[PDB]
Amino acid sequence: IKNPWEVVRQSPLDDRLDKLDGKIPRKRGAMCRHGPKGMCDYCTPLDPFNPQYLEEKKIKYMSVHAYMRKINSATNRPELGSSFIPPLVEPYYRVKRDCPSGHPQWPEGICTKCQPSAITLQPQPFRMVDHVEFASPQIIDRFLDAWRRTGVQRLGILYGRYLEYDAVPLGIKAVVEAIYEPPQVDEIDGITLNPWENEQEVNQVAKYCGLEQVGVIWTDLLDAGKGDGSVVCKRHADSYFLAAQEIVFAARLQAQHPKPSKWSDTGRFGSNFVTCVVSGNEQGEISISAYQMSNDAVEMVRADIIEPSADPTLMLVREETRYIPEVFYRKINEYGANVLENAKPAFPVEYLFVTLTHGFPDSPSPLFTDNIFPIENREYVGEAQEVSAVAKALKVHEADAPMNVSDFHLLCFIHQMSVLSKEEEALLCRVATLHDLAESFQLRSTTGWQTLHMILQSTG
Amino acid sequence: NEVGYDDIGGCRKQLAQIREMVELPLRHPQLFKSIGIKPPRGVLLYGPPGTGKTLMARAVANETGAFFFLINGPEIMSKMAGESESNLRKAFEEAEKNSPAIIFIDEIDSIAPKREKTNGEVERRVVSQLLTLMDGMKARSNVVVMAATNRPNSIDPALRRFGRFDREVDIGIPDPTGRLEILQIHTKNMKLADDV
Amino acid sequence: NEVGYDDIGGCRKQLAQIREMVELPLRHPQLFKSIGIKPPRGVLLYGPPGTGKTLMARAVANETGAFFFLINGPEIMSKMAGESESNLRKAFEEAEKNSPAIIFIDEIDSIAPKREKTNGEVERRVVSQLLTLMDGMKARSNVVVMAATNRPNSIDPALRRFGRFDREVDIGIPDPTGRLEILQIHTKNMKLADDVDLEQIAAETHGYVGSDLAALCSEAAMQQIREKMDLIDLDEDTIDAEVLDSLGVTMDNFRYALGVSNPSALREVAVVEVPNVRWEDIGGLEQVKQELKEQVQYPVDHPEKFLKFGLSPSRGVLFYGPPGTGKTMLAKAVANECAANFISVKGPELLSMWFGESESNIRDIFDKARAAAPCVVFLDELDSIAKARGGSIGDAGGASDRVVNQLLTEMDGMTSKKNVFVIGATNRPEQLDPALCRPGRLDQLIYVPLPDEAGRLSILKAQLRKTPVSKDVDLAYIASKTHGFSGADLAFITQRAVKLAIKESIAAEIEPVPELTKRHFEEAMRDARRSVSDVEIRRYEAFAQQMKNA
Amino acid sequence: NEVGYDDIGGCRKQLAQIREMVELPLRHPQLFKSIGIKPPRGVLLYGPPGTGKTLMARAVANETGAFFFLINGPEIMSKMAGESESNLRKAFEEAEKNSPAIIFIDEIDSIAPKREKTNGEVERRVVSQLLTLMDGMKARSNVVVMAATNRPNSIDPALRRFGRFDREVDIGIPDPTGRLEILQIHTKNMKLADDVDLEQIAAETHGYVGSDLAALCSEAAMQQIREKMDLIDLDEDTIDAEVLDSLGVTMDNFRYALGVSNPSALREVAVVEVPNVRWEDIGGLEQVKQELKEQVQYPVDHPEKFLKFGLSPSRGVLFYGPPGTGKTMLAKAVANECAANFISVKGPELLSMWFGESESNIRDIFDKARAAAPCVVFLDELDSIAKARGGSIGDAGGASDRVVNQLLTEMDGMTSKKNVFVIGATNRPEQLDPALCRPGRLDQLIYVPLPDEAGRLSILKAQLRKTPVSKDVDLAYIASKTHGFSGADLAFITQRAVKLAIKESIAAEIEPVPELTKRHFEEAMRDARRSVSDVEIRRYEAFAQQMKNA
Ligand SMILES: Nc1ncnc2c1ncn2[C@@H]1O[C@H](COP(=O)(O)OP(=O)(O)OP(O)(O)=S)[C@@H](O)[C@H]1O
Ligand SMILES: Nc1ncnc2c1ncn2[C@@H]1O[C@H](COP(=O)(O)OP(=O)(O)OP(O)(O)=S)[C@@H](O)[C@H]1O
Ligand SMILES: Nc1ncnc2c1ncn2[C@@H]1O[C@H](COP(=O)(O)OP(=O)(O)OP(O)(O)=S)[C@@H](O)[C@H]1O
Ligand SMILES: Nc1ncnc2c1ncn2[C@@H]1O[C@H](COP(=O)(O)OP(=O)(O)OP(O)(O)=S)[C@@H](O)[C@H]1O
Ligand SMILES: Nc1ncnc2c1ncn2[C@@H]1O[C@H](COP(=O)(O)OP(=O)(O)OP(O)(O)=S)[C@@H](O)[C@H]1O
Ligand SMILES: [Mg+2]
Ligand SMILES: [Mg+2]
Ligand SMILES: [Mg+2]
Ligand SMILES: [Mg+2]
Ligand SMILES: [Mg+2]
Ligand SMILES: [Zn+2]
Ligand SMILES: [Zn+2]
Repeated sequence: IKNPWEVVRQSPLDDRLDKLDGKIPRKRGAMCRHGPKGMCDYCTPLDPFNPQYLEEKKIKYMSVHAYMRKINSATNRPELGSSFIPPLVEPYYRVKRDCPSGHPQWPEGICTKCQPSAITLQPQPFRMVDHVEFASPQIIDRFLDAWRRTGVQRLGILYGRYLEYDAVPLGIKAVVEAIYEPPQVDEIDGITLNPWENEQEVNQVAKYCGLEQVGVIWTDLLDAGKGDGSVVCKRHADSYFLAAQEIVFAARLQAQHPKPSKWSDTGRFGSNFVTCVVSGNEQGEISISAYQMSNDAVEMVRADIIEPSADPTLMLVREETRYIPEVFYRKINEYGANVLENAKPAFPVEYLFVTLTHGFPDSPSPLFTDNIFPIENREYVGEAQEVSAVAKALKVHEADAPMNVSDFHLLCFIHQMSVLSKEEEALLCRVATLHDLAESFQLRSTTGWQTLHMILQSTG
Repeated sequence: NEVGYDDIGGCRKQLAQIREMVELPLRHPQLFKSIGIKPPRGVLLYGPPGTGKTLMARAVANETGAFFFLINGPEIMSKMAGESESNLRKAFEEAEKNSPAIIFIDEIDSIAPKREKTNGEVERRVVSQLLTLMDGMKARSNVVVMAATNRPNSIDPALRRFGRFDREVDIGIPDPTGRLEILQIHTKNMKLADDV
Repeated sequence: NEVGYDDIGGCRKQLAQIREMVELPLRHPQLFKSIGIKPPRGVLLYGPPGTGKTLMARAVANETGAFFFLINGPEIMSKMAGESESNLRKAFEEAEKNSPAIIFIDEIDSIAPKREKTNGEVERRVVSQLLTLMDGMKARSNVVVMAATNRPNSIDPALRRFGRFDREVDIGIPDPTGRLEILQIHTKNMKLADDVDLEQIAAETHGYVGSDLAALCSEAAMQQIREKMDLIDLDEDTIDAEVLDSLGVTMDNFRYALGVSNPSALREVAVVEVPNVRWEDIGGLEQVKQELKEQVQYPVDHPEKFLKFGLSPSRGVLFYGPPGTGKTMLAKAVANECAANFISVKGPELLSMWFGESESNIRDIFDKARAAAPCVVFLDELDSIAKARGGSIGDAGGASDRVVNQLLTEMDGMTSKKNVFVIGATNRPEQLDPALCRPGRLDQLIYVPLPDEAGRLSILKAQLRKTPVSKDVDLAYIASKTHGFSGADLAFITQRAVKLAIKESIAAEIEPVPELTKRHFEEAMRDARRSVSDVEIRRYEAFAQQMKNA
Repeated sequence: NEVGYDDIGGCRKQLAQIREMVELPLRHPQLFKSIGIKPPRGVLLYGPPGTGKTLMARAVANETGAFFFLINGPEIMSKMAGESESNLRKAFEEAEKNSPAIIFIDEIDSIAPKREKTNGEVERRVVSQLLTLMDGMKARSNVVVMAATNRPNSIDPALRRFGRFDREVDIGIPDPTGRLEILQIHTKNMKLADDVDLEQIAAETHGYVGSDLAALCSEAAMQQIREKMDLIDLDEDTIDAEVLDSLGVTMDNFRYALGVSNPSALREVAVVEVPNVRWEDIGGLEQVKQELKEQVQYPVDHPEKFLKFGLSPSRGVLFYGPPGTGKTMLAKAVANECAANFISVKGPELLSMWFGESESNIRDIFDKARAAAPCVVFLDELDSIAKARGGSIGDAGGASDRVVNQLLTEMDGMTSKKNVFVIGATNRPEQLDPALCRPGRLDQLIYVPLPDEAGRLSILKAQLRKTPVSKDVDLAYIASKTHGFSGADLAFITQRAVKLAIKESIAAEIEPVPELTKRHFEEAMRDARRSVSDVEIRRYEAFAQQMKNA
């Protein structure tokens, strides 16, 4: 039957991004030997993957689409349908199953036709998302209220959508709207989760709101003890950037969130799921470092290969079911040479992440404008989820007052109340995200929101 | 610095060929469309060195209303690995964009020696890049590839096979009649005495 | 741009092979499943360059209902290191996914040279990638690998070994019958005039590939346009349609195009080609005619008497005699009789291909004749092999050199069961070693004498079959006066006499005589000169008396 | 797809070796532990290509209870740099984990060429990776390394040294007995007709490998389908089962399949093969028959008298005489008597393999004969070695060249204890240097005269053993009239007479006579011609009187 890339379906953004070359058109350059409708070696339009263009624009890696249009010819294109080669290959560092050479499975049998290859941890030449647009500082300033009251760290989940980021060519931006937090037992240097219980529920809110789990955020905010918000400069050049337990644990969640792709052999490639670490700069102000594991770093967690050390910069190679061949990493020495060092038993963790930029809009107009809810799983600071706030939050005993539901924490609490049905809550999350007046007037005339009135006109 | 037909002289029979080969399919592709044959996209120039082979390129190219793209031999070979083959792909996409197009390549043997008589695989890639991209063209593109050399034998003959380069055009040494014309080209800018 | 069976023509026997090799396992894999044999997955195409080898791929591929993949030689070699070998792995996984699959690889030698004769290990990896992935296939995959080249010898032979590529399929140069069909393929799209006789063209074209013929069709089209260039102004942006309707290619455009810069095709190789001369075109020598009817026609027609009699024949025939006695045409006329294939090899053709060192082709002469059995292999100018070292006197080196030592192996490396035949011909038979004259190698020795006056009559009858001769011509009175003159001498007289006739013909055209007068003859008869000394004949007649003393 | 002992056949002696080398240390390592020797971990397979070398690996490997690991040659060479050498380290750790282990490496020369003759250091690393990891093994590991190639000379010899690879195991070309078994392996899966005589096929196939025979079985299957193509429509999606049941391959399909191109074998190497001619098939010359019964049959049958007498024999026998005296068949019939192995080497076979420079094979001629002791090495056409420089007159260069200087080393590099024997034969014995005729090298010199009329009687009796001759044939009256005629001449007369019979046989067929009449003979008897001058004989008789003056 068909290919996966003949049955999988891209995102609408991936539908938007395919119809563009992303080519950067030069005008008549230096060594033009032509009239103005001629060309020379120096007035061609440019590439999205052009390294001199990425160097002058200080752009670290090309986008995954700029990677896509680099590695593939234009003719090899899925609108052919049947005759299409997916240029992307999701890594398969597990074990060649169903081996066609007479020997048993991987277990009990091995030959050359079933073994995977030894890993060359180069830097990944591309990344998925380039910019991390936090849609409001009030998204953050709400979120960092737990740390200012306690001082211990905080984990969250990035919600939102992926849009075009036009500053870099073919840039995808992680527009961030919302954060939900599962039950968890919080400590200082590490965090261990409790299992998340309403897994279909909060995901249904994003399905209502038109959001999804677009990534993960957590914090590394250790106040440096001078009372301003300065940190111990701990995530920088000399120390490290990513804790290696954070790398594996995010790659656990990143394996839980791949992205379907019409350009890859499984019909899926990479991951929409991204990673952010809130920290502090050298200047003593609350900064953010955004990353994502490489497609090897996902696979070596999927194929159970690497392991953290006591040194956060060193990553251990696991000793011996499975198959652990060489790992390398290409270097640049002090005269530019590329030396693949033996990564057994340990190696730098540099070759596993990609760097991302991060920021804000010029003026905050997110899909959420309201902030009225005490955050879940904080009964250790007395910040709980009770029904009694809705008399002041949605203002239902003050029955004239308009709709303050523009709050994802509260929208999940309304979804925790689970009163509005699947069409009326998608009429709520219609009005909770778009705020139409005649549709608020429709929702204030719907039965279930008037049921949500008349139930909460009789509470205390 | 911009070359017309008058700026070249003497090799009239050769220019009679190229106008049939280059000027003719571009300003009238309908003729090959009406007669139902394929336009030759394999124009090859060759001759002794320093014989106007680069000069006759723009002498045709500037006398079209067609788009022109220029490729130098050593300019691609000056480039680094991989990036040099990128520019060839950047060449033909612009020509297949601006479909009335002329691609002249000066000193084709520098990017295309014999694959038997060569050492670097980077040379072997850029030959293999060229052999690929010549065949990737279309008749609906209406794009003409010109190439010139002074060593027609040093080329990989797979280019000189059918579909890629068929039109072997030699530029011979001119007669005293034609080289008289060539002197008049250079001296009409000069300031002479009447004894000349 | 999408190719059916009708778009290719002429090489019907070759397409008969490939349909048995490619069309047959795909639309009916049950046949090999019912008979219980393995389907061959090693289809290899080869031939001269520009012979439809890429064309016949899609001619099969588009005429299946099978998923047809594709891989160009230089396209993989254009790619960077490691990534090029990735695409081959990306190739076969898609074919083993879409299990009725065709994998054609054009220009297989570019990704697979000899591993002994190569420099880059990247070339050595992609060969090693190919050798691996060919063996990784399965019979349950039902996936056919096609490959084409123009240099079958430059390939690493590990591909041409068993399991990887077994089906050597050559695409030969077509006959004038088949190339007539090829002209009809290209001209049926063209707009012609009614004078166009492709059959006249196909007779006049002898060693052309279809690429030469397609260039031949493209050339006469341009001269047709050259005739219209007076009516066509290039500064106009669109010419009118009236000259387009009158644009019909004449027969004379092909007569222009016949002597064009396209005629020079690729006939500088070891070719196989059916001849055209017959027994009527060689006058006299009916004794050695029947001797060839004995020695070479009886095995190619009836091997049944041999197994009846338990005796393998003598496969080695040597022609000898004085020079200029038509010994070249003798092997052609007998291959034209019993319809065997024919390979003409001259003396310096061995040497000039060995200044470039083409000696696998010398083996491939025997292999292609084994591939084109029944075939006769004709070795013209065996004195030139002696003249590689000057002679048997020579530069003190005899006939024996690297050529003989190669040929004695390859002549002895022939199975006696094979009807593949070897015909040797020289004019200096003393000057050849008896090691080549050894029984088993070349034991039949045939003297070619001069004809008598009756033979000289029969030659002049046979030579003048296509000439508008006069009616007063007493060829017997010519045959009376021509005594010591060879058959080459008689044709040389006619070349003089026709030149004497043109010294009357266009001489009169400058001041139609389509007749060759006695006055044209008696001038050349007075100017007639013998080319062979009789004392040279007394050597050969002593060899004709006895050369078996050697 | 999983191979037992029954799936391979014919090479029983070779499988007898490997079971001693591979099966024996694994299922009983205690035997080498009890006797206190080291198990050989250096099993090396080699032979011609396509000879079941990959097949015999799993034929042993699947018939153990041992772990097996597989390595392909090009699969490692397909890999990238560093990672390819990783897989070898990943190979042996698994084998030293699962300690009863078999490591077979197919096409070992691709990962191990000569380090002198190679370019990439990546090739030089993976050789150096292999040389390291072979020595890193242990005897307590009980892990056997198998390796196969078709080019045993292209390997770096450091592998073939001690501790790494000691067990050189050649897989020779099978006899007609063993290849009969190979046909039964492939055809027992096939569906045949009752006319099929594999024994008739196996007699008619002489130099084929099993790959040639498997292609031979696959070819006649297709012609059987070609006969059914009229009953099979390819536009149908499934043919009916009635033609499948009638699809039974005929004997004549193999008769078709014997004359096709499959039958091009791989015979162009230095081969060892038992002969077929015997003493009855060579008429006359019983004196030198007994001389060979003295000189070469007594050592191969009884070395016990030599150590009784303290004397090593003369190992060097030179045949000489006039040409065409059956000297080629003489060494074949004596190797067929005492069942010694036989290696036929002709003159230009040395030279043509030295235009490609195969001289380790010339040493390997002696090595394989040492491997196949008892064996006789036959050097046909020793004049051709002189004719490499033209002769002893020649191009002023005598018999001595690079060939002789190689052979004089290799002939002297033979242990006198070895029963490996060297047989030389020429027809121009004056034209050979006495350095090759030196005692210790070639000191026995045997003149081969022409037979008498009684010998010519015995030849014509022996030559006509398989011919349906007439009853009126007085061979003695032929032997009376044939006096100066060689044994080659007598066979040449029969080739004429059979041709004269076919000039009656198929002449009558177009106008069964299975008889060779006196009328067939007295024409050829009148046409009979002597090939040897008696003045040439007076040379040889003076050499037969005395050549020891040299
Ligand atoms: N026939 C000519 N008529 C006019 N100018 C000429 C002629 N031949 C040469 N020239 C001049 O000499 C120059 C030769 O430059 P090129 O054409 O680049 O040399 P080439 O003929 O291309 O051969 P190369 O460059 O050595 S491979 C031209 O650019 C003109 O300036
Ligand atoms: N027998 C033929 N019949 C019809 N067209 C032919 C024939 N031979 C050649 N041509 C034409 O000539 C072109 C040459 O392409 P191919 O012959 O297929 O290339 P090739 O045969 O692989 O030889 P190469 O590419 O030089 S190795 C074909 O595409 C046809 O257009
Ligand atoms: N008996 C003959 N019958 C017909 N044509 C002949 C005869 N003898 C010679 N010729 C012609 O003369 C030429 C001799 O042909 P060839 O075989 O090439 O000559 P040859 O006898 O082989 O000796 P050389 O050394 O090659 S010229 C050819 O053009 C023949 O057509
Ligand atoms: N003695 C034999 N008995 C039965 N089948 C045989 C024999 N020799 C060859 N074959 C067949 O021929 C096929 C060819 O594969 P192999 O001969 O094993 O290859 P090889 O002999 O190892 O030489 P290569 O593969 O070219 S290195 C085998 O798979 C068998 O089907
Ligand atoms: N004594 C003999 N008995 C039987 N056949 C013989 C005898 N002598 C010669 N022949 C035949 O002679 C023919 C040729 O034999 P050869 O072995 O070729 O002669 P030779 O002595 O080896 O010299 P050359 O150089 O090989 S021709 C064969 O058909 C043999 O059957
Ligand atoms: Mg130039
Ligand atoms: Mg081609
Ligand atoms: Mg001749
Ligand atoms: Mg093998
Ligand atoms: Mg002999
Ligand atoms: Zn420009
Ligand atoms: Zn495997």
